[PDB]
Amino acid sequence: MGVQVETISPGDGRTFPKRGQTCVVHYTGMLEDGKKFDSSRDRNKPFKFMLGKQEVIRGWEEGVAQMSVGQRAKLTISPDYAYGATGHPGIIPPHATLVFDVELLKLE
Repeated sequence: MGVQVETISPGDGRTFPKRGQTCVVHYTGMLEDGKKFDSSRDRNKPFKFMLGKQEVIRGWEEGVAQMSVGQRAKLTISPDYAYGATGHPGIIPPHATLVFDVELLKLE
């Protein structure tokens, strides 16, 4: 599968990230069992990435583009849209489905 987006709290419902814009987010990343492997909130610093530059996994590129500014959403990302068969040594195991709690704070 690809990326599923399930809303957590609504944004403005009007402003959606376009290619080339910088997305400012807080996020928590968990394995399918629920184990957290990464979180911007634990560092108390929002994460910024430029949409369309493949600075993040494909599930983020396509999933965050579906979110409106101010929305919080749950992205469930299959391995093909994620770290794939290889994964990430000691962080994300092979063929892992990932769950991301993502809040789109603003666009720059």
